[PDB]
Amino acid sequence: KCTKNALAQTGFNKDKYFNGDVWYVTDYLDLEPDDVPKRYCAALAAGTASGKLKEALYHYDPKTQDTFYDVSELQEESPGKYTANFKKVEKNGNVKVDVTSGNYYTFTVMYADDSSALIHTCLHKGNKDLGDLYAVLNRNKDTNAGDKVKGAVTAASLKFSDFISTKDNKCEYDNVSLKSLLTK
Ligand code: HEM
Repeated sequence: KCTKNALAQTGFNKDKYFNGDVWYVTDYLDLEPDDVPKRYCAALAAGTASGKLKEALYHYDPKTQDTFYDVSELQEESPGKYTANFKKVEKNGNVKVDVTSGNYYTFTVMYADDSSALIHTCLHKGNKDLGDLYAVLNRNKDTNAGDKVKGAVTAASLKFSDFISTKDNKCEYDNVSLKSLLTK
């Protein structure tokens, strides 16, 4: 199951966060880890297009070189708290899996900077919690978590030592497609 108490950042700035730029996941904490291990890479670009909040996701498996994209229209449940109804797409926006009722993830921006963030995400595929995931984002894929985001982790009653770093995961990102998917 998932957490639903994750508290949004007080005085969270949307304009800065949803600037249409790319966020890299430098570290994460998966409360519900799979039986089969898989060192992953992920990035996202959150922005505005056509008058709506949009988010584009990217997942990469270095080992298999497998890549998958997603694009969702966001609905604000409260500033910092969002619900995303995703659609799996080709890197050019061609839909592989349409939006579906049982399909959506929700996330909370627990802390945000000009250069870093801490989010809580809860993914549901086929209406069923798939577990809690906590991520440390950064606008730069090479920066280690700063004192501020780590304070935020602590403030949420978590342990950063429990976070896994995607640093030497041999990641590769497609920021061009990530940003362009924003309009799809
Ligand atoms: C930045 C936050 C992230 C968001 C918002 C997010 C969102 C999602 C979404 C929407 C899917 C479904 C794609 C589809 O089938 O169309 C997915 C699948 C997946 N993600 Fe993430 N994800 C994030 C971070 C990560 C990280 C860091 C890992 C590494 C632990 C991870 C591992 C996976 C795996 C293994 C799948 C497929 C599992 C399944 O289909 O149940 N994700 N993610």
